[PDB]
Amino acid sequence: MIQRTPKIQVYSRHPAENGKSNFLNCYVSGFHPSDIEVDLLKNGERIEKVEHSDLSFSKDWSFYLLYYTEFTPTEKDEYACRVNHVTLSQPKIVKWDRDM
Amino acid sequence: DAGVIQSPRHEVTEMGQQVTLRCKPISGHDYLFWYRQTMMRGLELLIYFNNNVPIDDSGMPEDRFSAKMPNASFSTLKIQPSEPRDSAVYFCASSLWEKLAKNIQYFGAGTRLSVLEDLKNVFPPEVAVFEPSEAEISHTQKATLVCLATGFYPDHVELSWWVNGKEVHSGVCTDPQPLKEQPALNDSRYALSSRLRVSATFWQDPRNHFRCQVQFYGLSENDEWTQDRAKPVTQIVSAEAWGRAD
Amino acid sequence: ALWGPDPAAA
Amino acid sequence: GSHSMRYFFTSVSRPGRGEPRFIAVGYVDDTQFVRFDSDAASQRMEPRAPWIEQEGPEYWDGETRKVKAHSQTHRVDLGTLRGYYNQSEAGSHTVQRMYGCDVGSDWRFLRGYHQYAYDGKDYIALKEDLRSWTAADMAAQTTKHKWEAAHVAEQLRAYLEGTCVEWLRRYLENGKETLQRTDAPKTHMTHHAVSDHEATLRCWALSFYPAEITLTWQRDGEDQTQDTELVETRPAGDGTFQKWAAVVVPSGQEQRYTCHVQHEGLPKPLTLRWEP
Amino acid sequence: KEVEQDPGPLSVPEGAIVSLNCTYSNSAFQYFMWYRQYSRKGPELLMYTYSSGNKEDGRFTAQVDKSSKYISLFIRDSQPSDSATYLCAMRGDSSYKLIFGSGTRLLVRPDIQNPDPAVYQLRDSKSSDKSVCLFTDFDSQTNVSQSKDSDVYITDKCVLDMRSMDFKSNSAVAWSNKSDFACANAFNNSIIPEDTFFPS
Repeated sequence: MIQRTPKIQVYSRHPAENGKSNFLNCYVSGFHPSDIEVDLLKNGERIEKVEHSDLSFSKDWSFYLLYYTEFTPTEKDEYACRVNHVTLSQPKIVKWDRDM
Repeated sequence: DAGVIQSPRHEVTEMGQQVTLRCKPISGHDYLFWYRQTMMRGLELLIYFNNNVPIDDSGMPEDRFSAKMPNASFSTLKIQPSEPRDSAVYFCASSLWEKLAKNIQYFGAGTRLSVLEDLKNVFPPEVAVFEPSEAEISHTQKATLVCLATGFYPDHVELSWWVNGKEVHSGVCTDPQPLKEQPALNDSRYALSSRLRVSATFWQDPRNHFRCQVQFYGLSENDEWTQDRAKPVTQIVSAEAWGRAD
Repeated sequence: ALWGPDPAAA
Repeated sequence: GSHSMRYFFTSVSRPGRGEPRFIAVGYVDDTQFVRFDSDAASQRMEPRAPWIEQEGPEYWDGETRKVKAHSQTHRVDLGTLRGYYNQSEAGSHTVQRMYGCDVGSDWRFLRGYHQYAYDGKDYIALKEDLRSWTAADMAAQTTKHKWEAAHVAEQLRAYLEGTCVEWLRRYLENGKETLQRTDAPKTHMTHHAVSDHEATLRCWALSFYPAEITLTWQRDGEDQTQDTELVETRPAGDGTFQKWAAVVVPSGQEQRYTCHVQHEGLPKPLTLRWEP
Repeated sequence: KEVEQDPGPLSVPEGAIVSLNCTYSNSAFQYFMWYRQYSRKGPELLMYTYSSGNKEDGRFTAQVDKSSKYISLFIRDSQPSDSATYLCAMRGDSSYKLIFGSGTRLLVRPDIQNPDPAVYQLRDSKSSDKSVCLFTDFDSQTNVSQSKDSDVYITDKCVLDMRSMDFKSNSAVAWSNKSDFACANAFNNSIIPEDTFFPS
């Protein structure tokens, strides 16, 4: 039995400009098994309506998913992603750095 | 050599009842198919299973039909309530993935289902045998006997020639299908014919016994009969003629 | 189009 | 110039709650067109790209039927494999299957494949020639023999060289606007100060398709492989993709480093340096 | 999901080559096979093919022209034993559900080298002066027909075979309860050759 930890990236669909609708993305990948828990955070609180892709896998058998939600960034709001997996001893939070 | 086994092979019954057709696939096979063949429509696939689960049943009539496989070695086709429009020949078949890839299927012997509006039209056959003509004898040194099953209904028959107590095939022809004695009528009774031709020298021998046998498929014990006539049960009616050099 | 009707059992 | 069609299937046993999860997806290149989710009310193969919606009821009933047949085989397999490895019925396990075909620029058949994995590991695979199998361990050797006796390679071989290619051609017609498109990346670079004596250069590549891209850092005309970060190409969520690369350089040496990019989209391979 | 096939019956003389065929209008079909069914018995797979091509298997040859949506089966050196109903069947890659043709009836007529066409009156075994008429020994070229009188029963030709003695013969029987029915009248609706009618 072999398990791989997920690789998380928080980003935006399009270049971020304040006050222009966009989509916030949290792409987890390279993990195994597929069972996983991903949540998108707004100023720490979790967002209720969050769509996600259909499970797929890359050549090395590890899975990848994308979670996203409509949002319009502003100067007055911060975003993060929280991901949990059996390979993680605790859930991991990853803030959305606009410049990165 | 133990192929697909359907049951029963012949079923003559009265409408408004539950007819049960059974099938036992070839041990090892995990795909089972139910087909019906009405002379006026050809072969239709009703349904097919894989590992006991109905995979395709588009062929099933919307209502009054029900198939199922409680286990790998048994499938059921139930029709409730029985109607005439359902009378036909029902086949079963089993097969495996490596065999199906080449469209190979092992078929059962089928079950002839005849459903009647009323059992008062059900009659057995009048078997008679006709001896050769002396004219045919001295003109070709051969003798043709003729058998004649008449007035039976439905047409579930199986005629066979018996010589000296044993069945014979060489030199026999029987009408492919029984004919309707009154094609215009729906309940028309049927007739069937067969010929057996022996050599002149063989018919001209007092020891040689010739028997024509017709197996008939009719009612069983579970069917009522409120009439003076005899109960037209499944039976054998025979005609016989002792050869004679005379 | 998908492979079919069905795949072989392992 | 070269295209492909692939199907990815995933089956996971859920020991403590009825059926196991089953997810199937189809892809033409890097763009997805179908999906099936055992835990979706639909219980139908569903369209996921406009150019496939077009197909009538015969196509959907066929795939639905086929994918349901897939969902069953896997369901049986999890039992079979649980036995071959002599495992308990308490823990979850995953089987994965992936198959499809690649066509060239002329659109003829180039190669076909079919890979089967267990618990995230190779289990059995159809070899290059499409006539033989490769067994990862002794457990698969049992399936290897079984499949060769069932002449399973012929059926796939027929499928791959035939049907999947012919459908691949079809899909390539119906959705040209999107399938034969190529989008060069919108590339730029950033500089973030660190330590007051060192710094990080990140090279970006956005809004590009297909997903096949390259990024390399050079230092004074030589490939800088260590002390450089590179993240897995990520999806934008609109059919285009995103990818970046960073390097850690000592301060005052930012002109020694140059970022390079390769992609069908760009007529000439780019080279990026930090200017302002 | 329609398959078209002419029902026949089509007749050909023993030894000739006969073609059977079906047509379809669904490009989704890619498996084509032929079954053989004898009256009151089940269907037996003969030939099977995948996509286009010509397959030989001894006396049988299956063909399939996907462009034309047209399939054919050739039987060489036809033997009377080949007489039966032939069905085509096909499917796609979506289901094992086969779709069949209505079927074409085939009848390969046997070789009668010494035809001795005659009509005989056969006496009943037990029952008083009952009889029946037996048209026989006529060649396969002859077609027997029904009677114009609905109270007169006539069977089609039927090939009898006495293999132990190498001799097969065609025969047909006619009968009625009507007192106007004699062997001289029987078969007058059919076209029989100039053969023998013995009175007594």
